[PDB]
Amino acid sequence: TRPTIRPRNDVVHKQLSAFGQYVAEILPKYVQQVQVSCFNELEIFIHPDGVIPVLTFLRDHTNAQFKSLADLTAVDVPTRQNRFEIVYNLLSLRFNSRIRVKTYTDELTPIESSVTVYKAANWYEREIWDMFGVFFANHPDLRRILTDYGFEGHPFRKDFPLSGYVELRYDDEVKRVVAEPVELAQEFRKFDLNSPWEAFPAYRQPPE
Amino acid sequence: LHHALIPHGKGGRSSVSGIVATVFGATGFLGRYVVNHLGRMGSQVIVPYRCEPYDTMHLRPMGDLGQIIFMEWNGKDKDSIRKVVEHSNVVINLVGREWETKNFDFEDVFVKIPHAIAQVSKEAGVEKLIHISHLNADIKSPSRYLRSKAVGEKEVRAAFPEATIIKPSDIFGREDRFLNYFASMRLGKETVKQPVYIVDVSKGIINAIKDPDAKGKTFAFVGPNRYLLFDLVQYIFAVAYRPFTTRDKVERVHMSDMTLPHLPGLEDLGIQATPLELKAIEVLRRHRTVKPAKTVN
Amino acid sequence: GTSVKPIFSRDMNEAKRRVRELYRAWYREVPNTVHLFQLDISVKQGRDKVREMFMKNAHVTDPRVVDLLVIKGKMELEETINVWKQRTHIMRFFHETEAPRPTDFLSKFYVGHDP
Amino acid sequence: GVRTSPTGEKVTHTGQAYDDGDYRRVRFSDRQKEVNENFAIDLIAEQPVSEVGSRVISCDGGGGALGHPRVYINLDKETKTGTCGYCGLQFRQPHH
Amino acid sequence: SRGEYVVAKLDDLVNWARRSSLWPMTFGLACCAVEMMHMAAPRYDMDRFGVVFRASPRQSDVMIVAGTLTNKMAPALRKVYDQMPEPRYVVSMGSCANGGGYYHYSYSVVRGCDRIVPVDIYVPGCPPTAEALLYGILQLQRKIKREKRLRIWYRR
Amino acid sequence: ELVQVLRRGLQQVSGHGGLRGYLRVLFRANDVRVGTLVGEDKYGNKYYEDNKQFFGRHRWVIYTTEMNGRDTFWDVDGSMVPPEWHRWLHCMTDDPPTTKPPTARKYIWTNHKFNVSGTPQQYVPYSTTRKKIQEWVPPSTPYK
Amino acid sequence: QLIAVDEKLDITTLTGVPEEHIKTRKVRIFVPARNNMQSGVNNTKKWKMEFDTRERWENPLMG
Amino acid sequence: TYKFVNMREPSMDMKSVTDRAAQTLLWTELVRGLGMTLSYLFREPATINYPFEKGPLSPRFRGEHALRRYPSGEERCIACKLCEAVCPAQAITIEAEPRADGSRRTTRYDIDMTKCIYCGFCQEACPVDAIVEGPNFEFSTETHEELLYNKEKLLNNGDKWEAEIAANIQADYLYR
Ligand SMILES: CCCCCCCCCCCCCCCCC[C@@H](O)O[C@H](CO[C@H](O)CCCCCCCCCCCCCCC)COP(=O)(O)OCC[N+](C)(C)C
Ligand SMILES: CCCCCCCC/C=C\CCCCCCCC(=O)O[C@H](COC(=O)CCCCCCC/C=C/CCCCCCCC)COP(=O)(O)OCCN
Ligand SMILES: NC(=O)C1=CN([C@@H]2O[C@H](COP(=O)(O)OP(=O)(O)OC[C@H]3O[C@@H](n4cnc5c(N)ncnc54)[C@H](OP(=O)(O)O)[C@@H]3O)[C@@H](O)[C@H]2O)C=CC1
Ligand code: SF4
Ligand code: SF4
Ligand code: SF4
Ligand SMILES: [Zn+2]
Repeated sequence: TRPTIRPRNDVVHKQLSAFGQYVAEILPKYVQQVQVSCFNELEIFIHPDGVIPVLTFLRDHTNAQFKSLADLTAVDVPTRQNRFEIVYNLLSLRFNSRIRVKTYTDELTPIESSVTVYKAANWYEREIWDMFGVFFANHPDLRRILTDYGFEGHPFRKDFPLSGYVELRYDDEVKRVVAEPVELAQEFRKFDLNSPWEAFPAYRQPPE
Repeated sequence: LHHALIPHGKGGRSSVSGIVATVFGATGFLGRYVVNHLGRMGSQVIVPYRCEPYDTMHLRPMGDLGQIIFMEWNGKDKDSIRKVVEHSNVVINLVGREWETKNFDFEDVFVKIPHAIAQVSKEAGVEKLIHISHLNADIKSPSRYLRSKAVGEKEVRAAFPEATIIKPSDIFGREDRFLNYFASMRLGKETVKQPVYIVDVSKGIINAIKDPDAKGKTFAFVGPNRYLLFDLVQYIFAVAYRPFTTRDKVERVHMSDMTLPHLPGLEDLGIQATPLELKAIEVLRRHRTVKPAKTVN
Repeated sequence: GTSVKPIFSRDMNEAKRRVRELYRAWYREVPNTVHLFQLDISVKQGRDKVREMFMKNAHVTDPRVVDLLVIKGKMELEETINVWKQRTHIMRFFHETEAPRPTDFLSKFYVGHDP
Repeated sequence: GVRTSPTGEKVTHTGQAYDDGDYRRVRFSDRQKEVNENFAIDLIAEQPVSEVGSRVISCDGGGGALGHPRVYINLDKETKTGTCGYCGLQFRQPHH
Repeated sequence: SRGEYVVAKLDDLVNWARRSSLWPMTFGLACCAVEMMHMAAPRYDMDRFGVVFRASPRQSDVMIVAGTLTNKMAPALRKVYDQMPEPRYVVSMGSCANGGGYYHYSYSVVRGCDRIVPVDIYVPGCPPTAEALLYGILQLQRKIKREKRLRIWYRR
Repeated sequence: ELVQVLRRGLQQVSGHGGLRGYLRVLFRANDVRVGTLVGEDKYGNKYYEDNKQFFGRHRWVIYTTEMNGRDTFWDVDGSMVPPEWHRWLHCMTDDPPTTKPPTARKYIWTNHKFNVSGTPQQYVPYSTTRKKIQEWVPPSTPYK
Repeated sequence: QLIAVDEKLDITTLTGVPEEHIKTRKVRIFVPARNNMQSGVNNTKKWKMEFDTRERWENPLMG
Repeated sequence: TYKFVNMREPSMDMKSVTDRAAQTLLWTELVRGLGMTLSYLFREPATINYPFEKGPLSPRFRGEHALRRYPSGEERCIACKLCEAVCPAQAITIEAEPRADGSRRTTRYDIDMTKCIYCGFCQEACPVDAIVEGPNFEFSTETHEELLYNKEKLLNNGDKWEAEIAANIQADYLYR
């Protein structure tokens, strides 16, 4: 591994593995999987019912005390039965470490709101609802935060079109801004960039 | 049909409707609505103008890129008319002045200009022509307005046999002079009026462009209800919450509206005329700081 | 089988109750909305539009979808009451500037290739 | 090598010119039409054919790294001349 | 005759007055407002041309749109434009305002500010330099110098 | 002291060809500084430098009064500078096109043109491609 | 705590799609064929969903 | 390491209290700020005399686009479509076909300058130095239509700016 290759830290990998095993042991009721990546990141996979217990444990426990909510977001994977996965990123100032917690849901199953655990989660859950349509139960005030008033649909879903369905302009007859079906003078050009001759053998999937 | 003029798209802002229309006098009250209706469906509009471009600025957002073209012209020259209607297949005449200027009298405005426009359009091969005159345009009219309108209608029909004559009846709208003048006063019981909505006239013109059998026909655009002048002004003042142009306009407004049941109207163009009761608030809400008028049928 | 987690209602009856509550609230709000926004529409056709929007989702046979639609309608009502919208957002429900799309076979055949 | 349309428009190097019945000509009235006066085909036709005493010649368009990628041209066919795929320059062996 | 001479001279006077003092209000939507403020910086000094810094919308002469116009924002921009006294002009600054730019194929972006308001000058760039925006302002001044209102009223 | 600054002011008045040229330059460029002449432009632009001024003000151009077809006594703009003097004037190089001129090419414009927006010489976009589909031409002879 | 309802899933009213872009379109489910210009097979592993092709016309300006 | 910004203890001796009272009653810091502003008035301003004086620029500056050509006079573009593929804003549209002499040349080359972000990716993707971003920036336009450049406009821009473009490329090409 000469200078063009990224250096690998063994000590952090072992520490994160040990802490993941520790967290898995303490909460067997919810934790489903623990992973440590080759660039020293620890993410924990839990059941949806354990969002509040796991987050409260990670925030309040003396050994964890992850007091800072770095980010909360969602990822849309249409091929899964549970369409959306919910990702929590946490930072610990006491021990100078970062942890990730992943959850899953679909269109109709609500997720428990974590505003009681982290005050920062309010606007993040509002944005998740606005962009993906994931409902959060017991939220103080859940409503759109980014889309226009009266906007229909959720744009960050994979089946939503890039340019949407309606566009805006000014009409002199009605003397106001109106919404009409979208027509583009030049259609967005779609490029097929993926090549054959796979790049990374280490990620090859079984031929099923 | 010249393939580049074949309709395409879904009838939207960036579609192609196959209409290249020249709208003379498009900077007026009806011109803006005509240009807007033509541009919202993807047709190209050539806007001839004599006014400062600043006064034509409001027509810029009515069409997509390249779909609206502004050219300078004057009525006393035929070369400008030729170069404006050279490539158009539809020509609409909306030129008209309600008063008399020192350089353009009613004769020039309503006889010589429409005749020259029709002659040049016929010589250039323009397929369709739409001309606008008044409903009360009769040769023996006391007012010079309607006399000149009748003479111009006759000469246009002579010059362009396939032209369509449209006779609206004292159009009212947001930028009209009917309701605005009646609300700016702050005689009657013998004069009956027949107001017509601006959007109805615009849709009628668009349909006449689209309608194939309306080539040499003459249309009368009239509203749903006939009103006596006194109670009409009463209703106008009541809407505005208010307590109750030199020589020609007063004798034209005291004059009654004609009735020509033989001429086709808006209903033959598939338009349900909107009653004045719906748009009275729209027009007169700005004059402020229920009991509709009685009609005769 | 197919056990699923409730959002608000356990069956269809509570869903109908919430739908009726939301319809009542909208029916109250229509006249005040019409007056406050200085709309050119009448209260009658505004309430007719509310009725049409409620009828648009009349075929739903699942409580979760029903009360999620109720949640979205409550969000819209909250936006309308607090005057967070402008006249354009309210007037967008009527599509007064869109050409009327014909339905018969001949018209669609003449206009283009779109079925 | 700009030509003129029978109607009166200039013909571009790509050969574009609106036909007589075309309404889109109205965009050029009271204005002009943007046409480049230098045609690349005519300019490259005026270049002399280089004479080299080798079967294979290399061309980079001149200027080293300011030209095009370096390519090699075979000059065994005496019927025609070797033409660069990028620059258009022509090379030829000393026939006779 | 003297009739055209007097109106021509008065028109020149009015045009000089209108173009020598342009009071803009700026819609600082996005990072083009940074170059807008850099044109007000000591190096370029828009004030030295008679162009005041951040005039109120009620007594503003020209609107400068500097940033992306979203669908949620367009009604407010139109409302502000409507509340301007009649001798008003609009300058479109930057690619986002000119044609939607780098967000042209977006579901929440207005594909050009000219869908909402008429535009007099288009300033290209991403962003245009403060000097490029100054060039655009001077071009607007020349355009104002070119107009003729009293002549048109005389020949009508 | 003050006498010195007044003397430099009178030298500025003298260096512009007297009071007439002084008023000319003051009302055309809003500046009365005098600098060494760098070169003369083909369209009439004059270029000056003064290395004692701070960066940015050490180079300037006095625009010509009559370019291609209009009178530019008052209406001057930055698009009137030819590309070589454009490179020198924006401090992209330390060498004026007089000491070393640009490379000569047959296709380079011999007459620089300013921005022609809002002029009958403006650029009008159009498609440069040919028609894709050819229509069938019915015969001129009848069938029966 | 569990409805245990039995009915096919339908989220049509919640997606915001216009009425005429739901029952008029025709999606295609397929494994994309291998590009014959190349012998690689990495692009023929997954399943693709695409809609029916609609009208494309030439812009009057810029073509 | 870390510092404290506002962790001082005011002195409570009589002299310090009297000094603070004099500061309160006589407005010493206000006068000091006034003096700062007054001094700053008597120094030369930083304003340049645009358009007679221009702001400094660099050979790396990205301005208006142009299409270049070889010294023989033929255009450098070979319709490889790398610039159109790399364009982050999809502002380039290209069509091509064999020429009358069999050369690989474009028949359409449009750049929408109201979509362009002026990133310069196109000129660094070009293998033959055909498309560049020239030094011009004073090309404001009165209509949206004139900012939609076609091949003729770009070739005209290249012929117009070739001298400066070539000088700038000669200056900067050893960093590429
Ligand atoms: C006492 C009675 C008052 C009654 C009301 C009158 C108000 C007071 C009158 C005084 C008005 C001042 C007018 C002076 C304007 C001339 C300015 C001159 O310097 O501009 C030049 C000339 O511009 C125009 O050509 C001048 C037009 C002005 C009109 C000419 C005379 C009008 C007098 C008529 C008065 C009659 C009034 C009757 C009604 C009350 C060009 O400058 P410009 O191009 O900008 O800037 C370019 C910037 N550069 C130079 C750095 C590149
Ligand atoms: C034995 C004979 C004795 C006779 C009696 C004489 C004794 C006089 C001794 C004291 C007199 C001084 C009083 C002068 C005014 C004092 C007012 C004052 O101190 O109020 C200040 C406030 O005063 C101000 O700050 C006003 C400034 C506003 C900004 C304007 C800028 C002004 C500075 C420029 C200089 C002004 C020049 C004035 C002279 C004008 C000449 C005509 C207190 O505010 P705080 O600091 O917040 O504390 C109170 C809350 N705990
Ligand atoms: N009550 C009504 O409003 C109805 C009007 N009539 C007729 O319908 C037509 C349009 O009416 P309307 O729009 O309301 O009237 P307007 O006053 O609003 O405008 C008339 C148009 O004609 C143009 N025009 C007027 N005079 C001249 C001229 N000498 N040379 C060139 N152009 C000129 C105007 O342009 P510019 O301002 O630049 O001079 C203007 O755009 C007119 O022919 C009118 O007579 C039809 C029935 C009633
Ligand atoms: S136009 Fe360009 S510089 Fe201005 S905000 Fe948009 S992306 Fe940024
Ligand atoms: S500069 Fe960037 S955005 Fe502009 S054309 Fe080149 S690659 Fe596209
Ligand atoms: S400009 Fe350059 S990168 Fe773009 S198509 Fe031509 S040769 Fe290829
Ligand atoms: Zn070569």
